[PDB]
Amino acid sequence: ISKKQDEGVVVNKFRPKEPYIGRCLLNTKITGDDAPGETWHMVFSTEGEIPYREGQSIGVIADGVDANGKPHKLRLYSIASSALGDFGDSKTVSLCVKRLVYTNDKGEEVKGVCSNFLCDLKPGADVKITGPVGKEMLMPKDPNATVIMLGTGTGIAPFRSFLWKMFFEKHDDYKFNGLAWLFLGVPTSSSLLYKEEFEKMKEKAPENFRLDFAVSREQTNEKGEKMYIQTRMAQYAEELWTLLKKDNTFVYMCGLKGMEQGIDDIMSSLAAKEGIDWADYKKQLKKAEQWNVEVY
Ligand SMILES: Cc1cc2nc3c(=O)[nH]c(=O)nc-3n(C[C@H](O)[C@H](O)[C@@H](O)COP(=O)(O)OP(=O)(O)OC[C@H]3O[C@@H](n4cnc5c(N)ncnc54)[C@H](O)[C@@H]3O)c2cc1C
Repeated sequence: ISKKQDEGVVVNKFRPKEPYIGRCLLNTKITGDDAPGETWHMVFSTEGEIPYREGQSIGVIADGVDANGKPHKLRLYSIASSALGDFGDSKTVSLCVKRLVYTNDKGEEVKGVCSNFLCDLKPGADVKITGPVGKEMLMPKDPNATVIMLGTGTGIAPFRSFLWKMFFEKHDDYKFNGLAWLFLGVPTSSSLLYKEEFEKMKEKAPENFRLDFAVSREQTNEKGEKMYIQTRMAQYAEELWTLLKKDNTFVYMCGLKGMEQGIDDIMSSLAAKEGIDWADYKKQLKKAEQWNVEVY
């Protein structure tokens, strides 16, 4: 249950009326040109003014007006940097933004206003920021907890955040000796966000970090089925169910809305064999702070 690291957690220090105005320090495409879409990694200056914590989001207000002549509402984006930031100086915030450009199939092509606003940012530009937002995805207090992270696409953001503190940073007050298991689902290799970082974490802490990739369009299971996050989880169902019934096991899930049912499908088959209903069981896990979901 380790009731998350919520001690002194600040929520909405900046609101839409008077947001923080940060500056884009860097903006780089991190997907290969052949990927089904582009995701960019960006760093904003905060001057230390945004007291965020791992697992939180910040709101961004795009420039311009909507079709009604009214300023754009804020869209939330999960912070991909740890509290210390990519520069390790506590003065920046980083985002992992997927450019939304869709025609669905054919017809009128429309671009998501805020995501496109973000991905086109140039170093030196100002950006209206609000927050921090969120308490659901805060890390567990227990440094020996079993943390299972299930993410898709940009859902990797808060988990990169967790792992920097866990394996790239040194905190006297936080020395993680538990099990961190990351499951990331993407369509192509060119879409494996921060792969190089995660493999570097694997070298450093081989006994504490377990990394499993699921590339749907390049991997299949024995039966010839595409490797979606849940089909990868399925090859560890036995272990995941065992771990799932321990008091210091927390599962975090972040990414696209679709991913949830797929995971529910797998969990149900496992729960049924052991003679318990997954809906009831999941309810209890949520209540015990051990099943935390942030899907959009
Ligand atoms: C807690 C939280 C965390 C988030 N973290 C991230 C993150 O880390 N990275 C990230 O990139 N995004 C993240 N998001 C999503 C983000 O907030 C956005 O919704 C976003 O970037 C799209 O906002 P937008 O302003 O581009 O465009 P809008 O101008 O708001 O476009 C929105 C519309 O796109 C539509 N849409 C998309 N595809 C189609 C389609 N084929 N047909 C019809 N409608 C379609 C829906 O109508 C939707 O309402 C997060 C959201 C939440 C709630």
